[PDB]
Amino acid sequence: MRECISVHIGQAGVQMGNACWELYCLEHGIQQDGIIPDDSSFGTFFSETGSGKHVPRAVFVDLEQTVIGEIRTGHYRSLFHPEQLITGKEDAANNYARGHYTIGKEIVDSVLDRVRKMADQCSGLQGFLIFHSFGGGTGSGFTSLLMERLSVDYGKKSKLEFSVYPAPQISTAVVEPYNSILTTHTTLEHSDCAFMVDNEAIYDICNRNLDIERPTYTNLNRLIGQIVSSITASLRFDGALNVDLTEFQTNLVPYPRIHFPLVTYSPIISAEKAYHEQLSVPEITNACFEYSNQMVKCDPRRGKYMACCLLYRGDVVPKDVNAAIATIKTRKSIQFVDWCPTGFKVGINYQPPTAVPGGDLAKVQRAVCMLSNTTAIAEAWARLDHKFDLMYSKRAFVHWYVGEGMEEGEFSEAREDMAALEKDYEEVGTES
Amino acid sequence: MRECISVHIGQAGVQMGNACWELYCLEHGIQQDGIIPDDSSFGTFFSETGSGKHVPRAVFVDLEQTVIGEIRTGHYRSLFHPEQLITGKEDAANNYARGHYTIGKEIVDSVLDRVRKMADQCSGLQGFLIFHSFGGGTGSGFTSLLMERLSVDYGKKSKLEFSVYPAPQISTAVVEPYNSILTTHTTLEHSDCAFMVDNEAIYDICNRNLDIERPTYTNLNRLIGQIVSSITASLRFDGALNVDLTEFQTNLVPYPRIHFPLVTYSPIISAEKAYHEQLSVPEITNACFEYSNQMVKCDPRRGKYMACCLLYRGDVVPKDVNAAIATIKTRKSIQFVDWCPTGFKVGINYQPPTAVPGGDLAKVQRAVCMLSNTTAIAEAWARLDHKFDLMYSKRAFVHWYVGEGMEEGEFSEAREDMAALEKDYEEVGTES
Amino acid sequence: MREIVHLQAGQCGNQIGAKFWEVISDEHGIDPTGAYHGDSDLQLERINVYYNEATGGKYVPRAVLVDLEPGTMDSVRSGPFGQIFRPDNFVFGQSGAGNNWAKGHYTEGAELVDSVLDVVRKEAESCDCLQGFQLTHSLGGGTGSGMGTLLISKIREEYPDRIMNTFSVVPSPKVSDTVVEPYNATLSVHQLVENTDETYCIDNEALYDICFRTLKLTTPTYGDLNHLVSATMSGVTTCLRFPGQLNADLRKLAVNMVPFPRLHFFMPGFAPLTSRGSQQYRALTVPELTQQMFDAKNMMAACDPRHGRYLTVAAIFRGRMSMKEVDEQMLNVQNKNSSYFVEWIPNNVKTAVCDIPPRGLKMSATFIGNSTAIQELFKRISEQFTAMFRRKAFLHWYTGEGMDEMEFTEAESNMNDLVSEYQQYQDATA
Amino acid sequence: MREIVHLQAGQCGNQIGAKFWEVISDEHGIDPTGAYHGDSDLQLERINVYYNEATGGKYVPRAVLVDLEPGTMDSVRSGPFGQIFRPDNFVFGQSGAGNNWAKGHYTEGAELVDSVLDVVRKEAESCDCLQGFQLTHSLGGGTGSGMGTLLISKIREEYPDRIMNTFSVVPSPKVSDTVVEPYNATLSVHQLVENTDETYCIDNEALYDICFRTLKLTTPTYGDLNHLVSATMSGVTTCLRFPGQLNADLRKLAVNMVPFPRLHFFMPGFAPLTSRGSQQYRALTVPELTQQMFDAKNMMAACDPRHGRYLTVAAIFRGRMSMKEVDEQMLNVQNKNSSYFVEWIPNNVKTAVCDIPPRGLKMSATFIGNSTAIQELFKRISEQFTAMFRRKAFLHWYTGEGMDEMEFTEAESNMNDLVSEYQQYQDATA
Ligand SMILES: Nc1nc2c(ncn2[C@@H]2O[C@H](COP(=O)(O)OP(=O)(O)OP(=O)(O)O)[C@@H](O)[C@H]2O)c(=O)[nH]1
Ligand SMILES: Nc1nc2c(ncn2[C@@H]2O[C@H](COP(=O)(O)OP(=O)(O)OP(=O)(O)O)[C@@H](O)[C@H]2O)c(=O)[nH]1
Ligand SMILES: Nc1nc2c(ncn2[C@@H]2O[C@H](COP(=O)(O)OP(=O)(O)O)[C@@H](O)[C@H]2O)c(=O)[nH]1
Ligand SMILES: Nc1nc2c(ncn2[C@@H]2O[C@H](COP(=O)(O)OP(=O)(O)O)[C@@H](O)[C@H]2O)c(=O)[nH]1
Ligand SMILES: [Mg+2]
Ligand SMILES: [Mg+2]
Repeated sequence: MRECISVHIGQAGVQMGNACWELYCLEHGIQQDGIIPDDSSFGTFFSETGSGKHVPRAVFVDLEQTVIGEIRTGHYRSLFHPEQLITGKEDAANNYARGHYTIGKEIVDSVLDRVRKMADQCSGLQGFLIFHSFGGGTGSGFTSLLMERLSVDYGKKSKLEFSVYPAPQISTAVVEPYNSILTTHTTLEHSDCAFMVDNEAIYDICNRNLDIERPTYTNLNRLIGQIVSSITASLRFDGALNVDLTEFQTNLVPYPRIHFPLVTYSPIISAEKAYHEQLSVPEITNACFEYSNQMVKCDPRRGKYMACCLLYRGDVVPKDVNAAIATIKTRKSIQFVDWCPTGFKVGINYQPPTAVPGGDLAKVQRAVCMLSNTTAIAEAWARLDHKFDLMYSKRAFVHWYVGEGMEEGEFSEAREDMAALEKDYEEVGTES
Repeated sequence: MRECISVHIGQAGVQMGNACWELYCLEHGIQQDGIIPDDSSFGTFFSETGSGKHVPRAVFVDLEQTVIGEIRTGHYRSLFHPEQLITGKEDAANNYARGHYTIGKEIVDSVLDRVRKMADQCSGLQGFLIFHSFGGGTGSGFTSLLMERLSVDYGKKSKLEFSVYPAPQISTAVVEPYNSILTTHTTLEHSDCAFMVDNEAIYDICNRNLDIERPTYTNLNRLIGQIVSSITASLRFDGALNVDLTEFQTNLVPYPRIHFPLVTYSPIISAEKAYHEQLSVPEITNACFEYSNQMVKCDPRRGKYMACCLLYRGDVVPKDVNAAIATIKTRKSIQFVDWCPTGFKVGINYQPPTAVPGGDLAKVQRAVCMLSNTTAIAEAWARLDHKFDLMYSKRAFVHWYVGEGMEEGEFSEAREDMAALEKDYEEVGTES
Repeated sequence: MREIVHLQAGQCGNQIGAKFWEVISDEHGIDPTGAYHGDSDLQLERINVYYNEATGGKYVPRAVLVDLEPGTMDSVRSGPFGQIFRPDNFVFGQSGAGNNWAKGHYTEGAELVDSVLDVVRKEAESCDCLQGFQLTHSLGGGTGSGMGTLLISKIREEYPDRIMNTFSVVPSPKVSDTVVEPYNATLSVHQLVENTDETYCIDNEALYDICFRTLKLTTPTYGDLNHLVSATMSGVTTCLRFPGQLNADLRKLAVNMVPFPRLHFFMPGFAPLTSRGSQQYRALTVPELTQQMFDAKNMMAACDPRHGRYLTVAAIFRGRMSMKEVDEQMLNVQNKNSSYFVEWIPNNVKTAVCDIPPRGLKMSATFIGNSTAIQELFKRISEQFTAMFRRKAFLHWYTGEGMDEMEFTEAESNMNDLVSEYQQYQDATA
Repeated sequence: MREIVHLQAGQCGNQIGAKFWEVISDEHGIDPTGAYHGDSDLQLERINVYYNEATGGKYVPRAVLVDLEPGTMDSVRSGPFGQIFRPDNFVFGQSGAGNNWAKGHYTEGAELVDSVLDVVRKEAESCDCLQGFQLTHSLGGGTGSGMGTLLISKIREEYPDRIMNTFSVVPSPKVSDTVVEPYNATLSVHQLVENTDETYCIDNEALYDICFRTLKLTTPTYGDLNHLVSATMSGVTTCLRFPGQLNADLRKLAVNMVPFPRLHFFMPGFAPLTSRGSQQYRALTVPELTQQMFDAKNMMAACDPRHGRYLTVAAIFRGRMSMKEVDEQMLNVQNKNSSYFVEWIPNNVKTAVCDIPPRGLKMSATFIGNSTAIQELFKRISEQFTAMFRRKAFLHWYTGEGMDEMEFTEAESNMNDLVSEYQQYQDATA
């Protein structure tokens, strides 16, 4: 009855999608194909056919064809609908203009068609889950192009997006500040709630708690895969206090332009050291509010919380959650904003987290994913804006963007909008 | 009790006939000869003899003897009556005049005799199915010569014809515009309903949905063969809502001179990609009204529909058809003409479509063939008329036509008639 | 049915003709003795197009070999596939033409043409359905230019409705094999523009470039060139002899390739053509065959199509192919080179696909082009003719056989009209 | 898709090119005869980037070999992997350039460039999606400097939107292989700054130090140096041919490596590079590969990065690695050497990680650097040019072929502008 349309754009989203759909297949008993050997649970993400083939309700799009071609040759080759896997001719070359103006104009009309064919096949539409990179290229340009198309064809339907936010120090491309701001400008009015994750932060977690000194991108994607499963667990599985995708909007978004919650997953613990831990509800819940465990390298205590969603799993007693949150409320270090006395949204689900074979996480009994909207993120946007100002003062790389359909005026408009956003964060952080 | 006399004229019609009679033989269990090894179904197309030989009720005629000679040497050599296969001495040389005035005058009296011998052997006459090419030669001249003879000897009996309409860009002959208009002038008053197909459009379908990059003429003919089977399925097989050949006339022809429906066949899907599709009634029905799936390269949305015949097959529930058509009626993009509130004719048949061994189509459970009369086709006639004007302004090839029995006056009369037809299309496209 | 009667003329025609029948017999499985030893049965179904049957399986070409001297025919019958011909068809005189059109046409062949027609009519009357006559000759000599044009006039007067096609070797611009080429060519053209439906113009100079550039042939004999000419001669008559997806009769080409009566001069081509060392570097697919067919460096005529526009074009493919590739590739050429195609003709390509390719090749394709750029050939001849005629260069040899200076002026005037006509229809509407 | 067309030029380019295809064929499993005999199937998935397929499994390089003399090409086809090339692509003249830019560009190659483009266009039109053109040449000679720059101008005028990348061997400061290097180099640079997107500058002197210091090679032949150049040429085009965690298209590098249009001159590098006796003393891990990549003694260009600042840097890793190590090590270099990096660019490193390393190496990494220190190379050339040009040292050889003294002044002025521009952007904000 419930459904979610997953669009995976770019290399980061596509590669993250493989981790996600490797986990959804595991949790639902699927066999790496559409076959379930000899139920209303899997219906949320998988469409069914008379032959017994369960087809993912996802669209893989990339102007580059290398990463999606790997899927067509990998273990999940027979899973996805061949037309869902859409590949372009040439990549965006880490340029926002190419993804949005030049190349995206030759693929958007094709991907939106498959979204149309998927939307009308659903008994009831619930929202969108968009996976993309904030660094640039297809994840910045094409996502903005596709997001605006959805906001017109599907309007008020929920549109959630998961983004790999640029790290403070680590960086893999030279023009990320240009692309990051440009996509932010064109997605504030078309996105309901965007969840942020940073490569640098998860590297620290994978080395600070998981005892692994050689994290790859595969390890990070699996950690991200668990978060999305926790978010969508309510639709997939029964629970004591269910939370829907449309609930995240009004719970975490106080104002339309401030919709960037952080992300956290508490029991990120190695198998060996899990034998010396109780892993009770109070300790995992307290772990969420520690800076050392956040998935985005932004210290929460630099600002005030304004919305927190605790999504529990497994053997969790609501009495423990009630007490656990109350003691957190008592602490003076964890400072919420004055205008939000009602700051916590609680979701409890009975299905425990499933460990992907060959993974690193332990066989945890109970897990909690925290989605916190904090004013501290304004500092990260300030850092990102500062990088843009330096490069743009010299017009460091503008000739590339201007030469592929874009105009100089967009740089001024894009940055001015971000300045307003930073100012908006200041207003919300003060009372009376 | 029911019957159909099939006349296959020219190379296109004859070659299309092989695909058609290879499929009728399959659907009725025949063994590539008249033999059925150890029923009122096959009687529509096949006559029976005491020996157990089922003889096709078709006439193969061609002034050229190469293509029909191939039939006399092929696998179906023993199927057709030897006198049904009529071959001339010399071809029409892609000239309308030769097919109609010079050579056709030495073969029409022979083919019409076999039509006479077939008509009087039928318990009840239902109509004619004429297969020919619009490009020129025998398909333009001889068809007009034969059509007028039938309109006199058989009068009010139905006369349906299937034509390979010239493509917008692709073209295999230089004088198609001359021949196309000349046959159109002499067939408007003698034809009840002509179904159009284009080589270019089916090439796109065979490469856009069927995953085949090397379509031959054999592939196209098999696609055309399915359409005719869907049209004639009601006579051959039982169904929930049967449609007769005489019903197409009043349902699709609002005015006597506008009788050129388009053609569509929805589940043109490869075997591999059929495993990821539900292929339910709503999706196949919606596929018919998409420009990407039309068998004639004329965009329906450039004009207004005025008559649609949906011929379903296989496991189809009439409730699904009722809902499926209703939602289509709701869409504002699919614009029917004002004067036709009653725009749909529905035919449901229980017999599913049979896949020819060695073919490309999947083993589809249910299929729908849509016959749509749309004002958009007027643009195609306008393009065709434009080509005629350019060549005729210089008298590009008139000396060939004038030298073989034709006269200059026919070019003026023929084009003036088409101008009226284009004007007639404009009148029907406006209300009040 | 649809029989073709082959008519030789002169040294050039007989030399090409002998190679032509070597090629035709090869694809029909006929041994030099006349017996059939082919594998496929399709090559025997339509064998009546070129051959007449005799007792014991002997198949006799429907060919007439004629020349004013005995030498070239004597070479033909002595060479391979020389005994296949019927002896009665060797209609020859004793005193040859000295490369003057007047002698072969008015004086020497005039007393021999009557005998030639006695064999042409006998061959023609033996056909179930006569399609046309096939003449191989050269415009630069006396016998082929003179006697050949005399036969064309006689047959066209006796068979008005049958299609007459000629394969003429045209004088080259770069260098000559005969001092009186302009006189022979201009007079011969005066008869072709009126009494033939399609003439395939070819010049030896162009074939040398093909051998030098593409085939990379370092010792090109005249037998090598005749093979190229034979290939295109066979290609234009495959739909009559073998089945195919989309057939194209000789008349089917004429209607699509001849808009106006007098613009019926074609420049042929063939593909694939590759050297022995470069064969392992080719895909040998439809996309590349069509790529070189329209190349100006692969046509057997000197005139460059780039200097004018194509009125019409024909591509007779052979071998099993994807009709989608043919239609798309032909359209692709049309779109890219729209400047090279006459605009008042919406479609400028006629496609024919035969199922059976030539021996040794999976795929093959013959190119035929009616281009306004062919006026360069005719105008070049006119300049050479007027320079000689301006001061009576050699007329005493022609006027001594019975010709008159009035005839020379008429021939020149008609040639100029043809060149002008080609230029008129090279401009767009209005 | 994303095909690359390789274009040789001169003796240096052909010599390097021959080694380049030996390396490329090795990692794609292509035998010298053109057949494929590799183990992994990933090396055949994207083989269309450099090769065209032929019947029987023959794969033909999409390479054009051109020089004004036949000798170097004759050596290429005779040497190993010489028969793999298509013979038609050997477009060569007879009279060579005498190491003067004027002859190769204006006089000798001007009449041969038209033929070269006839092969470039044919190769280009056969691509499903053309990405760019790859040119290998030398700036110190006539053919590579003159004829190569002529082709760059022609292609950039004919393919404006395709990426043009050049691998140019630059004159060394220490010693010369040609007296007229300053004239050839300055004129060639005047064309590169305007008609190419990324030029990889390399000098033979720097490669000698690499062989002497790191490889400890005591008998370095020119084949040894070409291997180093081939390695970096292959590295910059691995994401197009093999999968990886973080891909980097050629254009993906240009955007990240070219802030301003004219500052697109790079100095490459490679790692690991160790001698045979010192291999058992290395850990061969990411931390040490990045340690020598940024070393000034491991770059194939003479200019020391310590004398200027890096505008941008790219590190294309190959082999399975920990992305954490790459990100941390790149950041570590950024932090320690913050004085060496332009401040108004917040991040100066672009990282690409390909999964499949080169044959015989578990790990590999290619270094690309756009440094303001490269102005030392250009300014040194300018000093040599002005000294010769100040008293008409050799202009009669260049002006005798059609050049003018005005062109020399224009070339010098443009070079000075480029050197000044590099200095402008070496200073901090405000
Ligand atoms: N977590 C995670 N992040 C990735 C992964 N792959 C790439 N990224 C991030 O993606 C960012 C850059 O965007 P890309 O996805 O690489 O580029 P793109 O979306 O393919 O767009 P193009 O430039 O046109 O190729 C980098 O900064 C990486 O941090 C991955 O597998 N996992
Ligand atoms: N759909 C389809 N069209 C065909 C086929 N064969 C020929 N045609 C069409 O027929 C058109 C030309 O008319 P033809 O049928 O080839 O000629 P004809 O009817 O045999 O008359 P003649 O010229 O005397 O041979 C071409 O433009 C083709 O588009 C076929 O097998 N399938
Ligand atoms: N391909 C070919 N061309 C020939 C041959 N013999 C003569 N020619 C050409 O014919 C022309 C000479 O005319 P020719 O036929 O010998 O004079 P004729 O005997 O009076 O017809 C020249 O252009 C020659 O190139 C031959 O054996 N093969
Ligand atoms: N690696 C290598 N470099 C060469 C070779 N031949 C010439 N060079 C370099 O090319 C430059 C000389 O230019 P050159 O190519 O000979 O002049 P050109 O023939 O006009 O292009 C010098 O810098 C040489 O170091 C060679 O065989 N191998
Ligand atoms: Mg990418
Ligand atoms: Mg025919």
